[PDB]
Amino acid sequence: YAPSALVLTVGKGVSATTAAPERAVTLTCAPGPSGTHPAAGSACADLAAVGGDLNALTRGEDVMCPMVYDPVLLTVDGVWQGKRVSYERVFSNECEMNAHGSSVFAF
Amino acid sequence: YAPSALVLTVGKGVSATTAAPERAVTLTCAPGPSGTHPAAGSACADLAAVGGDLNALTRGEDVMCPMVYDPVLLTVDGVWQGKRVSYERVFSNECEMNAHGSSVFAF
Amino acid sequence: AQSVPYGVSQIKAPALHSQGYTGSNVKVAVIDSGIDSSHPDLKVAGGASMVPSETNPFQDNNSHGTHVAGTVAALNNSIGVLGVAPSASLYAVKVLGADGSGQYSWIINGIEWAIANNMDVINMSLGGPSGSAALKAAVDKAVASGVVVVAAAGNEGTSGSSSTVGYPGKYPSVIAVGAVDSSNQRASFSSVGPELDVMAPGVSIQSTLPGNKYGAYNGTSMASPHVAGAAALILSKHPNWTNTQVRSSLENTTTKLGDSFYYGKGLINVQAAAQ
Amino acid sequence: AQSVPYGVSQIKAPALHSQGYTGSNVKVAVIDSGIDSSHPDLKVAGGASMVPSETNPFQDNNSHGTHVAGTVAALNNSIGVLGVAPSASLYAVKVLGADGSGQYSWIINGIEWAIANNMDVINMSLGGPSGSAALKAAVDKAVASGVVVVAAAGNEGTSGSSSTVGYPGKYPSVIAVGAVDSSNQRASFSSVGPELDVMAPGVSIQSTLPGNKYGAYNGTSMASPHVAGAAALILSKHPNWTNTQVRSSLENTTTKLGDSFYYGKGLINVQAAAQ
Ligand SMILES: [Ca+2]
Ligand SMILES: [Ca+2]
Ligand SMILES: [Ca+2]
Ligand SMILES: [Ca+2]
Repeated sequence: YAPSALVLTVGKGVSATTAAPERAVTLTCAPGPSGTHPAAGSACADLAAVGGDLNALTRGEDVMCPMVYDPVLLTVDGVWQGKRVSYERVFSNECEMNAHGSSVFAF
Repeated sequence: YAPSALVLTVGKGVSATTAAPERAVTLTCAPGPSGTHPAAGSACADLAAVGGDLNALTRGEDVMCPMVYDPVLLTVDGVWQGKRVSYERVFSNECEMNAHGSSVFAF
Repeated sequence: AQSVPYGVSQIKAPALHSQGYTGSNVKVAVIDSGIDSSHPDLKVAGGASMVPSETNPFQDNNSHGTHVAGTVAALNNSIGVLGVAPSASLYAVKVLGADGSGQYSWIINGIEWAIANNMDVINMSLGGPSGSAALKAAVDKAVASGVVVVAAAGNEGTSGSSSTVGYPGKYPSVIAVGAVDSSNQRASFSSVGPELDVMAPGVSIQSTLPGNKYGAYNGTSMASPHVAGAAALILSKHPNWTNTQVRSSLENTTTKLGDSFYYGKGLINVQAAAQ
Repeated sequence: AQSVPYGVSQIKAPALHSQGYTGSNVKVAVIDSGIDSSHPDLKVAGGASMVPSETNPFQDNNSHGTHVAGTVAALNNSIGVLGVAPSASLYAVKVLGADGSGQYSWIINGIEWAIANNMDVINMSLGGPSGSAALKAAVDKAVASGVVVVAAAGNEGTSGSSSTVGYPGKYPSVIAVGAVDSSNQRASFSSVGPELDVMAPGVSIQSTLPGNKYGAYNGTSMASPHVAGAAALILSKHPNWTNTQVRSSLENTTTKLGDSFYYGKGLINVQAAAQ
């Protein structure tokens, strides 16, 4: 039984709050992949891959983003395989945020 | 549109981790009350009440718990009405944890 | 082999046992989660359940009540542990459910069963931070009826200089019990306040668990049954001392410890109480 | 009333405009999210889309490409803003989707459209941290064909003492452009590395937005079109200088700023470039 529950938020800014959270989803990989993720199944899959390790989620290689500087803060909170997680990362703009997971940030 | 997404965990211990998370649920009050809560509708309702304010969730008045000391750590992470939340509280034992919300910790 | 939990020794129960005082013919109601009557080191006389959805007082789905019961009366034999009053007659008055939770009216009804079945001693290892008139009335009635009522003080540690004693422990008619360790040091979790009466061992207290098991628990819960068992020994030595007289004895012959807001009158010493 | 963005001034475009050099008859492809041809302060000549699911190059659902386009060529009239090369012929080569994302092969195809339609200048305010052989081949082909290729350096700020210039900006055949503010200070976000060529204004750059709007953006994206517009003015003064000659001019007449890992050769000065 996987204790697995995450909450992802995104807002414009460079720190947790000085960055109002404009969007927020929840992801559950255990038992089955569910939640509020226009891409539950996949994110879980992405995590499965790297094994819950934010920081080991390769960008694109295949995608270009506009070179606008409009930073986005992403926060991840919860547990993966019953190990607590609290990740936070600022991306240059949102396109950069989306070229990161495959699906996790497929939001 | 309410940015509303929470993750609740519970584990035995007195701090965040030195306290392995044994159970974890996700709660979404917006748009509609959903998630992995054997009591989604209600928790939302509880929060609605106190307006997302953990710390203003009255105990029981009507319930007794055994006087065993076996502490439980509860963590809450996410956003309520697009305001970030990261709550954490140790209860004496689990019965005490459950006499607290009505439904939030109805887990 | 039978082992003797440190806490039974600390309060000097074994001195009384050797003089032939074991709690014989004293009726103790353990108001709690039930008692597993099938444990080899327990002998349960009767009881009843007030939990509507769990009607068998001898099935303890929480395990709490079984532990408490063993501190009062685990049998004197060659196995397990040894209770404070190993010959007491033990009644299971079940008022807490599998999850340990119980409604106030269940508790009250438990107390009313106990009064009407002529219990001599009540143990309530339970609590809540709010009091109620019916709860008060019930505890007071028990004491008017001649019952020694014992309860644990609560596990809310210290809080400024306000009382953290819960109900029913807070009511003057009740003996409210805090927890010490083997070193006579107040456990960190033990509630404090002007309502605390006495202290007993409450830290890693070995006792019976359901399924022929044994294990150690912490809490003012574990402390309480030591005083209840202590009341049973005194009654067994002096069967027509009143509840007022038993209480007085327990309270006046304590081993003074720290200041009374933290330690009440101190550590009970049943050998001293029994005179 | 028409206002002149500070950045157009900083690079000395207005000096050339007064001498009658406005970019006239120069073909600039803005390889980007499309250009809103319906903006009053823009005049779009043609273009095409390589985004399979968004086939109209003149509908900018992201707004980025429209902003970029206005820095190159917002019209010289009495409304809005003013571009670096207000008479240049502007081509919308759409290769980024509504969300700003584009596949490498879309980009490449955009570049190939640009070569075959005889564009004089390409602007690519886009990037990615990985390079590719086909991408390299495409940019190199453009430069072999006589096209001035300009790109923004990237918005990954500094990182130890490693290069943070992305692709295509990283390729030697490309002019890679960093961002300065009105004070000639490198913006914090501007990429650094030995591959950076020149600097241009990249901080709160006023320009056209879709829906007859105007607004200010930040990024090496905003810097790039200043150099592309600068290449168009030079071609308009000297129509048979080669791309090698335009580049050289831009690079040798810069206003030296800090160290070249942070600032490349420095701030372009189109009046100085045009001789
Ligand atoms: Ca025994
Ligand atoms: Ca009291
Ligand atoms: Ca204009
Ligand atoms: Ca370069």
